[PDB]
Amino acid sequence: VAINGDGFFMVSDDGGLTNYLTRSGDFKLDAYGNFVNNAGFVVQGWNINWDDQTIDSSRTPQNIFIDPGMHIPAAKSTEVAIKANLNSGLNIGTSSRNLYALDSVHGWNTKTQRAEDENDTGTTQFYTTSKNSVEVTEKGVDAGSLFNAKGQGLNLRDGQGIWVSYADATYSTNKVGVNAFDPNLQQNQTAAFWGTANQKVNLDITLNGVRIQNADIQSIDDAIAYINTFTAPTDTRDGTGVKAVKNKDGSGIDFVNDNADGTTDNMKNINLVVANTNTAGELWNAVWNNNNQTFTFNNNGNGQAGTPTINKNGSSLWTATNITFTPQPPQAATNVQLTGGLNAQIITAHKYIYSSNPVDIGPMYNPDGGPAFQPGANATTRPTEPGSAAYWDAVNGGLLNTNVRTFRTTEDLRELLQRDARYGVDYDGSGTFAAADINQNIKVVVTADGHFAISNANEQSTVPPNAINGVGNATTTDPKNMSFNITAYSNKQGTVSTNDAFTAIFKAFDGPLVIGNQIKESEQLKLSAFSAGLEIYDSLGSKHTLEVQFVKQSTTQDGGNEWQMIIRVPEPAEINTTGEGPNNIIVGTARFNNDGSLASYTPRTINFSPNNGAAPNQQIKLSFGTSGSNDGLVSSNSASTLTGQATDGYTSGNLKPDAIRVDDKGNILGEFTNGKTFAVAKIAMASVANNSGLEEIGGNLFKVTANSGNIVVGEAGTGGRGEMKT
Repeated sequence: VAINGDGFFMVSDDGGLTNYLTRSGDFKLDAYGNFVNNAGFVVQGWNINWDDQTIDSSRTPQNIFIDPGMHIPAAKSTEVAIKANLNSGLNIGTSSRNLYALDSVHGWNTKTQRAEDENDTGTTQFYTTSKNSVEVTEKGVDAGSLFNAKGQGLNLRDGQGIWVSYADATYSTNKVGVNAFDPNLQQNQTAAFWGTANQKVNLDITLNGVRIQNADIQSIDDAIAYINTFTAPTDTRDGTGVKAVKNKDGSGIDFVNDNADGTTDNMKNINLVVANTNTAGELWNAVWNNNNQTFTFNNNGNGQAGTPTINKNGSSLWTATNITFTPQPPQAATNVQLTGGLNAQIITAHKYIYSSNPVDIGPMYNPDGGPAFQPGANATTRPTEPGSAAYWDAVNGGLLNTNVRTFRTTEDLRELLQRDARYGVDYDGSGTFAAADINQNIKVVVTADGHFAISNANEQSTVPPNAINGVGNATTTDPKNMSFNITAYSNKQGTVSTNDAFTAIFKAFDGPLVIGNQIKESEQLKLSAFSAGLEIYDSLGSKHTLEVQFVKQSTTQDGGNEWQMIIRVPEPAEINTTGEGPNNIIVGTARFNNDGSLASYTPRTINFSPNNGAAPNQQIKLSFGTSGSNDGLVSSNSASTLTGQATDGYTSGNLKPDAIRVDDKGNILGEFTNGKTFAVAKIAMASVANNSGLEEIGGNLFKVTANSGNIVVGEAGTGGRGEMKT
């Protein structure tokens, strides 16, 4: 019942030629395929050409013919398109995936036993799980693109970072073991003197940049107590983070920094410098008067038994490494001389600072695997092989410093944490690096569940020959317990902001990790991810689903972002038969501009081989948008979501007769069993110059005259016409 108030006169015909006109629209399909009216007149229009599925309205109008039992063969996909958003912002909810797992060996896949760069975006490695799952592994990710378990962006910025303490910083003064002065020992003494009730000593030291001075020290407990006023900061004065306690005989001090307090350099580790004008706890000559029962004190001496000359020799009793009495103990000493310096720096904590710029932490020999250690010509010569040279540097003290550790990716940070736990901590508080400080079985990895994980297996290790300077044979090194303290990084000027979200990730490391089977893990790390299943059809019209996943790898502040695009097909189908990597998996990229528009994506086409009977090498075009536009893939600050997908392929199908209808454009719409809807025919609409000059012949039929003018045939919706209802 196709009617038209607007626009005039359908054409109608019986046999060839001889057309007629009617505004009556009571139309149906017969059992023989002809579109007719009740009078059996076949409506005139244009038929679809199935060879190109086009309707040519330019051709001469003829009988509209629609085979009722018409079968349309399946058509294979030549193109698939997607409309979707990839969240570029800081809230991704559950549209995420875990951080990729990482080896304990930098630049090396331990399972394949090959050299692979974890930070290279050109390299992508898969592994097969126990549940027969093919996952990406061994991939370092820009730390700027990290999320927590909640889907909240850590929003890490260049210059931000954290402190990681691996153990407590400790130092004991007076390691030379000179006894403390004893007022109850009624004889001359040359000892460590901390003052009496009647004699004061001068405390003069610099501790973590803070000068600690007191000339009113009358006991070691006074010194300890005064020093500990500097442990915590005041609103006007820095703290040291260093607590002091007197040793067993009260001859010296035991310092400890757990590095759990503060966010600045001055609150971490122990850097002690003693002034040469310090007298507190130094060497004094105590002379006894038997008559008066009193003591007198001097710290200079005269070069005579009981009052020997005291030569500090540019050192302090606190920090000296050697002490020498002259003459030898069989005779009373007339001179005592110290050897060493005035400072001691104990390092157990390091700062890890993020850089959005490229970072190469470099290769280093690792017993865990990879390249072998390659020594130089001798045990006193640095290696030329890069990883070996860096290993040489490490085991000779090259990491025991306060240098900034710069990282960009998760692999960078992982390996840096591992290297510092192994060679960057003064475990015995000596102020120097030795093989005793080597904790080489510490391993830092990232699990498949996205956690940083640290192990401390109770196993000895080996340092190869010619690695430690002057040591030409192998060295067995022992494991050490570790105690973690994690804080945010800042400066005293307050010009670097702290990142609580990022710091909280690694504060999960906090606590002791004793040698054994225990494992310290970080909080879970996530990535912005979005997956979609794109439907296609093979030559036989079977439906296949392209598994497409986008994971954001990096972002720039006003330069857009970049995603890894992974396409999977279930076996035995193939999309990567001739390329490297698995044959059912394609690895590509999708890059976006700062406005969220598509910049580029690759690949643009795939070569599909279903291997189910259908034809192979089915080239399928990927239509994910054009560069610079928002028509396909976009990455903007809103939830990752699929708007729609489409393909030009379809399975085989048949025409359902009773589902026929007509649009306002005169198109006869045929619905099929395959879900497709085609315009199988377009109804011709024709008008005349005059409408008042026409004759009623049949039932609402009109024939042309000389008064009407000849018939001009056109298409509804063009000119000033159109059709209605169904």
